[PDB]
Amino acid sequence: STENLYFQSNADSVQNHTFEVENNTINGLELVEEQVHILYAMVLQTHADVQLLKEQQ
Amino acid sequence: STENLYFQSNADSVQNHTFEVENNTINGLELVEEQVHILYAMVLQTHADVQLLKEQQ
Amino acid sequence: STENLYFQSNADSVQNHTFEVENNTINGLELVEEQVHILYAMVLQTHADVQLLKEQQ
Amino acid sequence: TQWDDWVDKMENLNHDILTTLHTARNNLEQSMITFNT
Amino acid sequence: TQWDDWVDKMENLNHDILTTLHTARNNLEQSMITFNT
Amino acid sequence: TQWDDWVDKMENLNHDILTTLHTARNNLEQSMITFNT
Repeated sequence: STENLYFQSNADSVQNHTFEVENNTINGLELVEEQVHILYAMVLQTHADVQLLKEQQ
Repeated sequence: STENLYFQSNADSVQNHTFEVENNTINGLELVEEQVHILYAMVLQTHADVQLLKEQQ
Repeated sequence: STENLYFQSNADSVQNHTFEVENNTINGLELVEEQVHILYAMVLQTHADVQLLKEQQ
Repeated sequence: TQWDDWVDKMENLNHDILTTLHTARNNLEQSMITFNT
Repeated sequence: TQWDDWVDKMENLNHDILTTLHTARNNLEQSMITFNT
Repeated sequence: TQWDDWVDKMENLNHDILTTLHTARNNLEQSMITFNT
């Protein structure tokens, strides 16, 4: 059953690579979200500086 | 055909959980995009404030 | 084997649409990341302007 | 200007992402319907 | 204010995304375990 | 400083995401080729 075993191995490979694509994509989303957090903090800090400048002006 | 029915049920479960992972990931992307929209507006507003400060200075 | 051929065609369709969902989602992540790059540059530029205003004040 | 060009790119990306998400959801829905056929 | 409302939306989105990622990972893990059954 | 540290994290994340997207696309391409074997 060499061929059927091979085609089964192929089926398993496609399935496992799908799991990997899914893991990569979830991981990428999480990384982008970490970037969002950083931008958000930078934006809040800049806003604070701007608020003081407006008070001083 | 208890075992084959079971293994078929397993196949269906894997397929349906894949659909769910895909839905979760599309949903997460959409949520991140909503965050992008908010950052973008904050950034534009801060820019406006800064432009006025530059004019006043 | 009309029915089995049809059900096989259905299996292939589900598989190929899965590949497409995966491609769409990776593509969406990449697009969001390009937006992140733009926000980041805007944020850095605004920070620069703010730094000068703080020096002038 | 530098700023206007960033705005233009951001807005084009907005549209691209909207269409991409719609396409993704449509492909997902198609696969689900086919699987349940 | 405009700014406070943006902050509130950002923070609610933070929570939504955290829960969404957890759900995604949980569904993935379930599918892997089932496939290897 | 606070700002420099944010810049460093953003840039490291840039690299991480680039490699992650490449990996995702590579795994997808592998699965497609195998399926069509």
